Amino acid sequence: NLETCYVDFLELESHVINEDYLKESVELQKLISTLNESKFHLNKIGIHDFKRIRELQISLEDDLTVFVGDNGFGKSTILDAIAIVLSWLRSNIEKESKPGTYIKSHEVNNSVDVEYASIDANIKLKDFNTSILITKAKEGAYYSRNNELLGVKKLASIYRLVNKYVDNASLPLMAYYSIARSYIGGGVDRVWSKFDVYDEIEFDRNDFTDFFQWLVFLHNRASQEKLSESQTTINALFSDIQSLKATLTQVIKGLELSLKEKLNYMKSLQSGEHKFNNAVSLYDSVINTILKFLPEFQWIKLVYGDDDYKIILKKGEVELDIQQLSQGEKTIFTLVGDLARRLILLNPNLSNPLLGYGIVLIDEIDLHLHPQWQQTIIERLTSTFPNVQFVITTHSPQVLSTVSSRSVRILQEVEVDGVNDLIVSHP
Amino acid sequence: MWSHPQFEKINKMNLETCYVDFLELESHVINEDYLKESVELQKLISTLNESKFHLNKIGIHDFKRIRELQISLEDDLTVFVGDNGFGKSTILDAIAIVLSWLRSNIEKESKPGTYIKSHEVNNSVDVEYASIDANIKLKDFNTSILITKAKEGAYYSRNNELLGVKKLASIYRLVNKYVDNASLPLMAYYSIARSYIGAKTKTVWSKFDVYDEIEFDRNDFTDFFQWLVFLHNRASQEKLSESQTTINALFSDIQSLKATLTQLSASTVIKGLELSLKEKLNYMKSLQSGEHKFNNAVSLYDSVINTILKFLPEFQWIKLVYGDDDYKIILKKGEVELDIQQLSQGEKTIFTLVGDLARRLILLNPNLSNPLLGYGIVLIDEIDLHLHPQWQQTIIERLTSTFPNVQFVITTHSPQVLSTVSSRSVRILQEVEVDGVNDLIVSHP
Amino acid sequence: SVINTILKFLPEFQWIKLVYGDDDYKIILKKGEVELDIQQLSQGEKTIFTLVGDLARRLILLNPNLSNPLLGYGIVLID
Amino acid sequence: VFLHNRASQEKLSESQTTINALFSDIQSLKATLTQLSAIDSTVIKGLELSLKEKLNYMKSLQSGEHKFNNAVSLYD
Ligand SMILES: Nc1ncnc2c1ncn2[C@@H]1O[C@H](COP(=O)(O)OP(=O)(O)OP(=O)(O)O)[C@@H](O)[C@H]1O
Ligand SMILES: Nc1ncnc2c1ncn2[C@@H]1O[C@H](COP(=O)(O)OP(=O)(O)OP(=O)(O)O)[C@@H](O)[C@H]1O
Repeated sequence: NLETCYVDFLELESHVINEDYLKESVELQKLISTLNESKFHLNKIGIHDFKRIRELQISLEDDLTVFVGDNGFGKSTILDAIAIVLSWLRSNIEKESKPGTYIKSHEVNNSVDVEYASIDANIKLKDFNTSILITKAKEGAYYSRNNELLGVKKLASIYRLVNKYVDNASLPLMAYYSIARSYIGGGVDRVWSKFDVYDEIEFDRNDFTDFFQWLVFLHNRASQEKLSESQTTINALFSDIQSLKATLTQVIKGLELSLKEKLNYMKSLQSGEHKFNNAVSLYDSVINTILKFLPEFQWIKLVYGDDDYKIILKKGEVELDIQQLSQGEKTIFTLVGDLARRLILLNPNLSNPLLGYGIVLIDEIDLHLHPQWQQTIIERLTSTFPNVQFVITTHSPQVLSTVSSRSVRILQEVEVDGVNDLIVSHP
Repeated sequence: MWSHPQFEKINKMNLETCYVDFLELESHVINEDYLKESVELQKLISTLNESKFHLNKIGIHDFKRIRELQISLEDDLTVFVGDNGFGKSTILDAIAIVLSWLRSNIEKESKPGTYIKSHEVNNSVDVEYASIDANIKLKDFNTSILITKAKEGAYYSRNNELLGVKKLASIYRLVNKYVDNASLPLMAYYSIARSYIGAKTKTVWSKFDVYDEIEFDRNDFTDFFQWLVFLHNRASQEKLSESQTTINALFSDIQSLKATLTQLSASTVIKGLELSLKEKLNYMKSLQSGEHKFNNAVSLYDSVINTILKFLPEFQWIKLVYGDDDYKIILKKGEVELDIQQLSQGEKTIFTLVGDLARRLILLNPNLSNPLLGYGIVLIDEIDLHLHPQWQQTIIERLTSTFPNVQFVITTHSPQVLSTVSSRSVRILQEVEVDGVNDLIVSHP
Repeated sequence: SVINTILKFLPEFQWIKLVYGDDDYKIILKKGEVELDIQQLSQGEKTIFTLVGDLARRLILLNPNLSNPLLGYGIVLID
Repeated sequence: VFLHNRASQEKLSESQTTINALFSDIQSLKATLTQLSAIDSTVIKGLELSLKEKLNYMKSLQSGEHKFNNAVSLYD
């Protein structure tokens, strides 16, 4: 009983003092164990008078659900509705009563019979359950019923309290890869990471530059920490900060920020972990993860020259930069790099960081891929990220031909009582 | 691009000889009426009109991945098939590069075009430069062009050969000078950046606005909207005025004829009324719209609308409705009216592609009765973007049927389209290691 | 009503109309036996044009019942 | 504003000691720039601009001995 354990722990800590004993309290350890055992899951969702859809109840499996359908059959509507539902939970977790995304005026059905739009959802964590309803009526109409957010604020409170007690607490990933994952840049060829700053970022993705910066930082940490060649790094950083202070005594905001950065660098001794999951292990895991999806290439490196860093790939007998790749490997490299970036970043305690929990939504999985790549992408993604839940869409038969019978949902349009309505089915 | 004393040589009827003869003749006569009525101008115009634009062959050396390779293109349709990383795009950018210099030299002579970027040359140790060559055949007239760039760090120079393009462009400008509504060729390129699609109140439209850039991106969609409403209001102006008078009088005669059907069918007054109706109908048929096909207005607007509706069989009609402060395009799918922002990605892609092609063709050929029969070349990359297999099987034959005098170059990715293409217009790319060096080859089926 | 008001203010013209040509569109004014464009007018004529246009627009919109809307009441201040 | 402030110096009857103080401040700024050059591009550019301004002020002070320009006359 997660709810009972949470209530008991809150009651015990509320009428107690000496936060040190609160940390030593077995209730917090039990809560942490219960949270770790629990796995993120979205069991079902109901849609009412949203866009083309007029009435629908959908249930999703534990691992992977794929919607196959023709053009104009509401495939993207399902993803947009799920994104809307997840937005409120994300906002509540990140900040106190943070407003989320609403339902736009044109989202409601165009028929004159409908007066309001509503979305209902349910989330299950092992044994605990919760639900949420979001509504938005039409223009110029009474009975403006409101939305219910008590359940999501309940869920959120547990996570924020757990992260407050333990600074190493993990969090669930929620991300959404839309059609926008493609641009002229294609997610490539568009000051400091500040160590780790947990990102409750928007589910969509627009900028990959962070990836580059973050990587550069991981490489510098890898060289300095595991390969030594730094001596008394903390003392040297403190001396650099002292010289900065002397220069300041002898643009002011920039100098102060640089001094704070020097102090943060000098805090490396304060951090002092050098654990089994060191920087070089993370670097090798990232590189081998990317190379798993690109069998043709041989090795990837980061070359420093002309006071700048660049990425070098080897194909056959010719070395290529990053600008010279095609769109096919640009898409795969960007998507995989961002997904593993978030996994490695939001779970700083696991021995193998690619084992967290989350939910990922992908639209049009088969963009810029030849059939040979289309026959094996889904198995690679499923095997690589085991404890994640995927929701993807596709219309290419080559994608569907290698999918199990229990994971495929087919959309159909059928006219009942003179009105065409969308239905779903299993083979 | 200059004059000569017309060296006799041997008798021939080449387009170049007519061009030189006209240049020699115009250097003597001063009156413009004689020049505008001379038989040499008529010969030059007829020869230029009956000739058909057609790119012949292309060769690539040391450019991007391709090391050395030559292709020959059919005059109506060609398709390249391959996997990722096989240089499908490289050919298209090579053709766009060579066509840019011809585009530039028509606006104003001695104007530069597009060069080779410094990161396109091959990365191998033994390379020194890269080059591209091409050839354009106007029935019996042949031109060629070479573009090249030396690798950075070398100390040996290379130039470009630009005699052919300058000479060909001068013919087009000379014909455009002495003819009111001369046509021009059509060149376009639909890159993979059509995804980005999603004022000062311009009042003047001309055929030289479509020559600003060869590629399609961003503001062309905006201008298409401005152009469309301009067409619609012109139809309204023609719908009013004297066209109403003949509409009303004929309707009155129809009513009178209907009355003759009634009243138990009732010379004299009947003969006079019938004669007046016959005279009015004869007068209206005599006008024949005044300009007939030339008047356009309604016919052009409906031709554009029906052309767009040809690719979307599930829709009924498209309308332009004036809101209180803005204009709106309204569709109707099934039994529900739709807006342009509420369409799926596939229908948006087809809408933009067909609308842009129709706008370009109509703008470039004003004199033709049916503007959809112009010449030119069109390049398309990955035709199967956001399209289900049902639409994949029929897009090609509809594109070829709607525009029958336009050369097409298309690159594809899936076997669904390959099931509906003739064997004479398929080129298949491959990778083969020969003499210890990996290289790309093209094989006919 | 607005067009007739402007025509009444300036009797040296004959008619004003908007013409959609084959490749453009423009406003045409006829005076005597000459056709002129709206953009050939000087600064003074444009100032008078917009002043009378706004005054007529307000007077028409304020008296929707009178047979001749140019017989309203009010006060106008010009600097 | 600038024209007025310069005339105030003439009213203040600033001697060569002001020039010496400005030169000392310029030397200190140069020393700080040299120290910062070792182990902030915008800061370096700002320091270079300030040093250039100080050098221009020193040249203006030198030109002041050559009958100056009578900034009070320009103001009037
Ligand atoms: N308010 C509305 N009322 C009625 N029909 C609507 C409304 N909004 C959208 N539609 C219809 O929904 C259809 C599908 O739109 P939608 O954006 O859901 O595409 P989709 O099929 O999910 O997308 P994709 O092809 O990317 O999978 C459109 O053809 C449109 O006619
Ligand atoms: N300078 C270069 N030297 C060697 N190879 C290069 C160079 N520049 C690009 N390439 C090669 O070009 C290949 C991609 O070429 P290209 O984009 O034409 O192919 P494509 O995948 O068929 O095209 P698209 O997906 O854009 O339609 C890369 O795999 C890379 O090896």
